[PDB]
Amino acid sequence: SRYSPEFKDPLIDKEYYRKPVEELTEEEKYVRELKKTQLIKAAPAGKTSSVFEDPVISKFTNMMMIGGNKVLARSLMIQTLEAVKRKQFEKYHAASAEEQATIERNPYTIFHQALKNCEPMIGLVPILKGGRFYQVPVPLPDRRRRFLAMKWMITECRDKKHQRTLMPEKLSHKLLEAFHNQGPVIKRKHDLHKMAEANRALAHYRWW
Amino acid sequence: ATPSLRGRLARFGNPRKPVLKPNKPLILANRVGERRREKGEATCITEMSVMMACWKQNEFRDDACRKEIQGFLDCAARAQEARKMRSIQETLGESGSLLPNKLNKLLQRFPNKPYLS
Amino acid sequence: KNRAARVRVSKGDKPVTYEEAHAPHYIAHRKGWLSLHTGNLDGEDHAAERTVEDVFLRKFMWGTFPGCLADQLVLKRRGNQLEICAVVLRQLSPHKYYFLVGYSETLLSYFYKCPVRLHLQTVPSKVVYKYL
Amino acid sequence: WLIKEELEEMLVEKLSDLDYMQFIRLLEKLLTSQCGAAEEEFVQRFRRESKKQLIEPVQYDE
RNA sequence: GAUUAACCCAAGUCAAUAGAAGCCGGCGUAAAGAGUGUUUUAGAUCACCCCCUCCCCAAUAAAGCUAAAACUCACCUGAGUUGUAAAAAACUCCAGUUGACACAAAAUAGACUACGAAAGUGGCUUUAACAUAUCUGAACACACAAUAGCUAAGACCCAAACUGGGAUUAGAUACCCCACUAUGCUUAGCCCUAAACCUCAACAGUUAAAUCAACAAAACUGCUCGCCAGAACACUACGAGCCACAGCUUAAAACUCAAA
RNA sequence: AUAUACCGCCAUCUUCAGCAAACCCUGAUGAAGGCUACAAAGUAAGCGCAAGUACCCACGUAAAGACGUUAGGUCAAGGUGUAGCCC
Ligand SMILES: CN[C@@H]1[C@H](O[C@H]2[C@H](O[C@H]3[C@H](O)[C@@H](O)[C@H](NC(=N)N)[C@@H](O)[C@@H]3NC(=N)N)O[C@@H](C)[C@]2(O)C=O)O[C@@H](CO)[C@H](O)[C@H]1O
Ligand SMILES: [K+]
Ligand SMILES: [K+]
Ligand SMILES: [K+]
Ligand SMILES: [K+]
Ligand SMILES: [Mg+2]
Ligand SMILES: [Mg+2]
Ligand SMILES: [Mg+2]
Ligand SMILES: [Mg+2]
Ligand SMILES: [Mg+2]
Ligand SMILES: [Mg+2]
Ligand SMILES: [Mg+2]
Ligand SMILES: [Mg+2]
Ligand SMILES: [Mg+2]
Ligand SMILES: [Mg+2]
Ligand SMILES: [Mg+2]
Ligand SMILES: [Mg+2]
Ligand SMILES: [Mg+2]
Ligand SMILES: [Mg+2]
Ligand SMILES: [Mg+2]
Ligand SMILES: [Mg+2]
Ligand SMILES: [Mg+2]
Ligand SMILES: [Mg+2]
Ligand SMILES: [Mg+2]
Ligand SMILES: [Mg+2]
Ligand SMILES: [Mg+2]
Ligand SMILES: [Mg+2]
Ligand SMILES: [Mg+2]
Ligand SMILES: [Mg+2]
Repeated sequence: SRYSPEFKDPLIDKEYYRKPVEELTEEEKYVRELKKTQLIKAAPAGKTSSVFEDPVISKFTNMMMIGGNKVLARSLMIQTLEAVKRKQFEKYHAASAEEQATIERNPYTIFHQALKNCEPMIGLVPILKGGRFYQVPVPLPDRRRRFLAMKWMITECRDKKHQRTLMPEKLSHKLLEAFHNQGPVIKRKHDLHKMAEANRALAHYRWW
Repeated sequence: ATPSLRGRLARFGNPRKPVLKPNKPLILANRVGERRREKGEATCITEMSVMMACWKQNEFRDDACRKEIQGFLDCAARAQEARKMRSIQETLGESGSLLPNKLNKLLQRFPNKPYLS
Repeated sequence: KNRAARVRVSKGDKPVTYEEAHAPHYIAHRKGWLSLHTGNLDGEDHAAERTVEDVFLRKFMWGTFPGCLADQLVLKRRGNQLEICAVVLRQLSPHKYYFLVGYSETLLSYFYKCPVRLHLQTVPSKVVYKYL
Repeated sequence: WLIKEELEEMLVEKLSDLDYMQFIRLLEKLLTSQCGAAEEEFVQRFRRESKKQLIEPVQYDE
């Protein structure tokens, strides 16, 4: 790294600084003065202070990119968001008067919730006991399950079963199926849940 | 009351048969052993058994077993903090017995002398 | 391991010179150059002909002043001129030094068609930088 | 606090790392106590840029 | 090997052979304290003076007894039990509860350190009972001696060489699983061995001096008995003796090496 | 021909820190060994490391990286010891 340890990561939150001094707690107040002395890294290009910035939709874009082609990864994401948006408007005009109150049209709310329905609760971790490795069920951390949800969605879409379907139409179709707790990505979570509940006899090998 | 050592080891004055056959001389050392890593206690197992029993009944649906999952989730969070707190605090915090590294600095100030000078 | 232009460590009875005590990675940081011409500058030519003259001049002086050279030669070029600067021991008589100066200057001026001048700097004994 | 390499110049004596730490432990102990004015001078001997952006001068055009 | 020079002896030289110089040292691990105890002929000076752990804790022999577990049988219930790193085979009058029930073996105590010559001895009771008023004293006399094993007659819970089956493996005459026998137990005879090793003889005494190769369990003195003198051949061969007949005890040499 | 005579230039452990002269002490003056910071026999030039330097800084990357190890590589870079060929 070209940055020294002294350099600290920057805080892009715009409503944090605005906080009145009267609200500042004694601990928080101290921090603010301390940062003045510290050196701050230059903010990276990826994250701004806009009101539309979504860390989950930016991380999902980075996990699809190939060879640094971010203009194409971002393009696919926005097309997918627009495809989810246009498909729900088509399901909203053709619905009954009382069915329109339960139809979500915001593509973000669908993206975040669909990924939350794929997050597994427990996983299989190899533990060394008696000179052997056992795939014991272990509670996946918050980050791990958030990462797996994204990886599985991108693997399923990349999988070459759909002969000639564009990613935006594939990713949009999988996101709407997981929103209703359907599809393979959800099924893939159950298959990991069926192997952690069959091998529960080895749930004492772990210590932490 | 430390057990006796009269007429225990094979010697010249002792007429009777030996009682003890030590492979290492019975002479105090100037250091103690390092505390051995234990095994640990698995946590959130009861929350993990009632959450996987609900999936079988409900065919692994996360909409009917929501309450059970939180027990297993909230527990993991609390258990994770305890592990971090325990490791750091025990070494830094002074409770009960001392640690070998600090206890061997005390035994090396008062070394055992099995020789004459 | 790297060996080039390095004097390996010894008990301490081996005397080395400043130039002999520094390895190649100090040639422009703690050392200069023994030859200074323009051949190797960007856009200059005749770098291979100034080099052959240096290899021969260092051998001509080593065999023409045997046992008298304390340190390496410092060859300098200014236009047509070529300046040889040397550090020599005081063991040899001055009469013989003047003979070798007029013989080497003249011989090398007719061989390389250029004015050659030689500047001796006698020293009592080989200057020692440190003992490796 | 005076660094090890700078403390061997005041004393002209080679010092180990451990000896330097021992000396620093006594100076810190000295500071915690209610040291007199003279002591502050003694400790000071062994002790050795505002992070503000430089504003550009506002100019005026024709 | 030849040649040159040199060294030693010298009318001799010096290859083979033989002989001449061999005991006051040792025995925890180098070769040596030979499983134990007693005595004899005798030797010693530790025997008179002169003095200090009788008795009791797991000695021995005999007879009797039984708490825990097990086997077996019976009832009731169940449909499996065994086995494990994981399997197979095996068993299915099997398994679990309850109850009745040993010629086997003796948790804790025992962090004790005792008895006995040693071997060895650790459940209860009772009887008999544990040499010697100097020491030493035997491969063979006299008497003992773990385990294993033989012969004969009984017993049988469990374990278990052999054997059979199952598996592993390149193979597996093994390690792992199962089953079962000789055997371990009792009575009566025999056999007579051990890393029978606390590898450190018995008695008496000392803690000073040079402490003392090393390691181990500090180093010595007196006295006596026993044993041992390079390695291997050799816990062999022959001979003798023995209830021992594929045995035990005692126990060489030749060939061979220059080390062990 | 010989890299198993070598110089020379390297590899490697080294994405190390150790190498070592000269002394001293211990062990009864044996081969050997040599630390404890509330300090108990070690001190140490030199070498390397480090620091400096280069590149866009203090960062990072280069470079440097010993003494030894593997009779490591190369007699076909060149030179060279030894033995050999010379119609
Ligand atoms: C000091 N000499 C040591 C000794 O060498 C000995 C060694 O002697 C060997 C005999 O010839 C052989 O018949 C003898 N073979 C037998 N079957 N007895 C070897 O055992 C014997 N080696 C030995 N005892 N270590 O070989 C011989 C040729 C030797 O060099 C004679 O001096 O033994 C050698 C190892 O055997 C060592 O390497 C040598 O250093
Ligand atoms: K023994
Ligand atoms: K080489
Ligand atoms: K060559
Ligand atoms: K050659
Ligand atoms: Mg032992
Ligand atoms: Mg012996
Ligand atoms: Mg004996
Ligand atoms: Mg015997
Ligand atoms: Mg009992
Ligand atoms: Mg007697
Ligand atoms: Mg006899
Ligand atoms: Mg015998
Ligand atoms: Mg017997
Ligand atoms: Mg029998
Ligand atoms: Mg049986
Ligand atoms: Mg078989
Ligand atoms: Mg039987
Ligand atoms: Mg015994
Ligand atoms: Mg005797
Ligand atoms: Mg012999
Ligand atoms: Mg025998
Ligand atoms: Mg025999
Ligand atoms: Mg016979
Ligand atoms: Mg080589
Ligand atoms: Mg080679
Ligand atoms: Mg750098
Ligand atoms: Mg490099
Ligand atoms: Mg460097």
